[PDB]
Amino acid sequence: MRIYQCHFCSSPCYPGHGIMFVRNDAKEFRFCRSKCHKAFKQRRNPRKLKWTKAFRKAAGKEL
Amino acid sequence: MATRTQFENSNEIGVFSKLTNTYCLVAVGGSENFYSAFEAELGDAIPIVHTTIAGTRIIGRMTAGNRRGLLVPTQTTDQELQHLRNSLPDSVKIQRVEERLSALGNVICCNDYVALVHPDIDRETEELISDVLGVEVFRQTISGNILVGSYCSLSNQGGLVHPQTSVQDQEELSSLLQVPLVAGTVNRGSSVVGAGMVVNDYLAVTGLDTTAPELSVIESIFRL
Amino acid sequence: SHRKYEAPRHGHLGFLPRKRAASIRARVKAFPKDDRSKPVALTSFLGYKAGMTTIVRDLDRPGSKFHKREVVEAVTVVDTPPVVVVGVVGYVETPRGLRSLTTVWAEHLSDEVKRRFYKNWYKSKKKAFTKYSAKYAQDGAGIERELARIKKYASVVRVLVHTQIRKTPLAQKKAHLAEIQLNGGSISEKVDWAREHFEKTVAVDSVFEQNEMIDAIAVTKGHGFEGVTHRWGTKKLPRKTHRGLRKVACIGAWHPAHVMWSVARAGQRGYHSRTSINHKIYRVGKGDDEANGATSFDRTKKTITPMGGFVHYGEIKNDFIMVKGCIPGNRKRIVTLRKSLYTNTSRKALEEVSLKWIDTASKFGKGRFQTPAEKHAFMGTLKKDL
Amino acid sequence: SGNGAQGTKFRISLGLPVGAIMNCADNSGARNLYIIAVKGSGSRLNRLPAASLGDMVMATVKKGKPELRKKVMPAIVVRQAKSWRRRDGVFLYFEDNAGVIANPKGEMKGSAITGPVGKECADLWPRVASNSGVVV
Amino acid sequence: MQLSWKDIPTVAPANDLLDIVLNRTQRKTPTVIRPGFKITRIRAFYMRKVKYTGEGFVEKFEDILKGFPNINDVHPFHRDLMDTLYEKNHYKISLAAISRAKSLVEQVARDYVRLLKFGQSLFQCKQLKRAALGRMATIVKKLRDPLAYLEQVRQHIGRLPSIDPNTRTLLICGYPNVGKSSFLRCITKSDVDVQPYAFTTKSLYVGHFDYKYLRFQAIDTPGILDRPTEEMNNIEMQSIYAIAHLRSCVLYFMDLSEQCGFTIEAQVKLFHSIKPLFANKSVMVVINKTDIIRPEDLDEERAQLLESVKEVPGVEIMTSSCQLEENVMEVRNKACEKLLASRIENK
Repeated sequence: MRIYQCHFCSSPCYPGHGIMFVRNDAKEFRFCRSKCHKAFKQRRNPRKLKWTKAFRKAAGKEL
Repeated sequence: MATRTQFENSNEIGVFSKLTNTYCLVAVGGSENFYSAFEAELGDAIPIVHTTIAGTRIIGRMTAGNRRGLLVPTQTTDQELQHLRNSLPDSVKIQRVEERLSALGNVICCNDYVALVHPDIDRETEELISDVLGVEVFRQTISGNILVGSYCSLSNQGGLVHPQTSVQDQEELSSLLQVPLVAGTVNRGSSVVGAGMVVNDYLAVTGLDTTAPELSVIESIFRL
Repeated sequence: SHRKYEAPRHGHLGFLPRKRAASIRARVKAFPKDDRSKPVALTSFLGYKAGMTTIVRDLDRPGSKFHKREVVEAVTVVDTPPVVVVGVVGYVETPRGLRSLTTVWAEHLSDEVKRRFYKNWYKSKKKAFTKYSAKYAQDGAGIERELARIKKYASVVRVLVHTQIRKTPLAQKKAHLAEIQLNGGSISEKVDWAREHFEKTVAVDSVFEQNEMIDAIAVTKGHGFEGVTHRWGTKKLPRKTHRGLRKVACIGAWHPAHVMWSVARAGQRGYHSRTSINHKIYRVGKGDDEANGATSFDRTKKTITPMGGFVHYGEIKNDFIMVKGCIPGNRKRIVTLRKSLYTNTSRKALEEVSLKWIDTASKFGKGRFQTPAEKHAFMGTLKKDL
Repeated sequence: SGNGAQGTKFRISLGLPVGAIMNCADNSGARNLYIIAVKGSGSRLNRLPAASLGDMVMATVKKGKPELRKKVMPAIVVRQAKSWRRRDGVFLYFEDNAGVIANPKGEMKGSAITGPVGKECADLWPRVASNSGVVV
Repeated sequence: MQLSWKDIPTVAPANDLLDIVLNRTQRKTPTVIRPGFKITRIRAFYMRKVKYTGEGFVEKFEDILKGFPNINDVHPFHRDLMDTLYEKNHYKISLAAISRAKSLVEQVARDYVRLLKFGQSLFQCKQLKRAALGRMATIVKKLRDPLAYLEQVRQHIGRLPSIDPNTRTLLICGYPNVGKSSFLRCITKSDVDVQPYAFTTKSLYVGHFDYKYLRFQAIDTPGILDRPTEEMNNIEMQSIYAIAHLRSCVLYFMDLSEQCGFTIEAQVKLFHSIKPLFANKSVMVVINKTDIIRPEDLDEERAQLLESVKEVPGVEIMTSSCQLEENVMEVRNKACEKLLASRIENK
């Protein structure tokens, strides 16, 4: 199957795994290691979170 | 003509099939009695593509489209998409649409000229629909329901809407869709005419439970 | 008085006694019926359980809401380097049951099996079989007389095989020896086969194939001394209760004035024998095949071993059987795969599978990557590295 | 399940034992549904019957129009929260427990369903399909 | 379209009922383990026996009362059909009998349980149960003859023709052997069915035909409406009257030929008697079987029907032979139209 990427981590999800909850928007977000989920629920800033793909982008961790 | 059938023991043909003037989509795991309902009167006329959408078999509610194009949810797998592109004629565009109001088939109601969309749809999406289907799009509600594709069966000949739709909306909708519209029911009392039957300019397939009066209105308004 | 509310017993009386098994090698209590019209072959195989992982394949079940959709499935993998043949043993039918009348051995015995016949290898003079081996010297005559006898008598022939444990990441050196009934036709043909295969080697593809239903015979994981609650799935008594609560409140009525055989009691748990059946072979691996864990749909050259390797096991560098689902026993245990005792028509058995994907990510954490190739790609260049 | 449920249903993790209250997600006037029974559930001493996605329950309305309160009626579970697992390998969950009031045959009392609806329920109860927006 | 009357279950006899109760009580007593005083335990057993005695009677009698719509409650067509078979007046006393019996058994059961519950004496407690059984035993036996009447009728009501008196029906009448049964089968699209009915010689043929997505029911009367109503017995006369509730339209077939074995004069008299009575329902008179028909009879027929002069239903006759299948569909449309197109506009 194709890989849905756990958005927060941005990691590719080898077709199964994780949970969805509804933003009550049109799309739903997929969650990896619960660590990923909890931080998300924590509503922490991906810009700050090292693990996040976002971290990479903003950090200099990159180009 | 107009025929009756069932997917298993379900009369909601519109849930498991999608019919246009240039193609027909049917759920992958149907029975011969179900498939025949189409094969018997479509013959080698138009492609009858078996398929799944996002892994499900409720392809009628999961998609929307007409002769020029077909809209499929984002979750449509690349395998299903490749299979569709290969089976359907080249003149039809297949586009993934990202909308979460409901299933595409409930949000969109169209023929080859006009399309009604869920009244809360965003502008970007409404333009995409008009673009891919090459049709005029209007946000509307049929008798108050926002799930237009679920309460309206439409062809280029006529249309059937929720039985409680006022005559005033019927008159206005007729003008808007450019076809005669009449409030009615399908499958013995169901007001979900959009999901209970599929129809195009030359054939209408509904459920075995559609009464005599209901089938009369169908072959009369869709001119079959 | 009379229960009050009826409920089913806790636990199955047909798996008593719940005591430790007499050996880590669970016994094959039965073999397939013999059809002496087919070629000669083994009917079981030895291997070692290594790990599990996940599979994706499309399903084929006309009528299911999952017909023609992908499913994801747990499977286990058992390390399976060729068994080596070293004896035949020949049984005869008596009014007191099956009794063996001879055993004929290969002339050369590997250190691996020899080690099995000993309790302290390092000290021993390793004399095992050193006089038997001589019986070959002479033209061959007494080994013929035996082989001959087996043919003359003998209702069933089994083969003594043993595993090539050294071809396995295990520490354990001492190999596993065991009897395997031969089912190809004709008692004579059987022993000929046996004789021809001494010292010679047999591989799983000669015994199992894709989509076959097979059984697993193995000793269950051990747990030591278990209370009644976990061992039998008795109700916890209430919080309020004095003098402990993972127990059975009533151990019996007043008569018969004896605790009875049918009530749950604290005691050993696990390390039991089990003959689990109907496990589908979803893959028959080849050790001399890069792209073991690769697929028709996958393609990427990679073997079944996970990143970091099978946790608590090691690598897999030989043929293996990939069985759908899960099997009795644990990582590292000798385990016997057996041909099925009946021809199952199931449809469920019969369905022919084709893997689309085999998971290959590290099982030592929440693995994100199949190959180290993929990992470098996603991650970038690191402070070690180039 | 049972009457009017065309289709079978693959087992899914039971989320809602008797006594549980889910959101009413239709426009019937009901604010919540209090589960008193699951249909087609079996028997084991001490076990609560418990529903899941697309199960038909028997409920009363704790909060809502008085013409709906003080009585028992059928409802159908449409969203879960206890995570369950589909045959494509996925463990998924909604943000709320919710179902919709319905008749023994399986017809919605209301005309809309507010929020999403899991496909396993949609697939099970056609009149629920009809009134659903975003499915899954 | 179905029978309300079918649903009542068959009543078991008194004999079956006597044995079952005691056996059940016997089963119950030894299984039970009474706790408490010795005297109390025995008393408890006897109480248990008495209560299964009550239980078994109450269950049978409730089955007669349930299942059954009450004879008054049903629509006038349906009331009638029951009335012929039992006799309604006999039926009203009989319903009450079931009710009375149920009340009495409950009353006696209560009486004995209390007395036993009250008593200390073992002999007395035993005797009391004995008495109760004796009393229960007499009651079922007395009622056996009403049980027998009820059981027999249940079967007869089940046989009744299941037809709807509300929706439009077409009625074929005429003397016997006129060719009404054949006319009906030709008229119906699907194959004809047979419905059993009391006090009809043949049974009835029932068929149905569609024009549009409207359904029209057809039944013929053979033996019931065909001959003088007065001449028939009180039960059969009542059966003829059930037809009144039932028909929305009446068609009168005449067979002029005397192949039916009856003259035209007789047929005109029967027709004339029925005709003013049903103003409310539409009439279409059809002179069918025209090909064979003789001119001598035609003169008599002409005098009632066509002539404005005395006795005339005011309808215009269609010549046809349905049997021959000439004009079969033409006659059929008109018959439905006369009552349908009317009734639509009317309401």
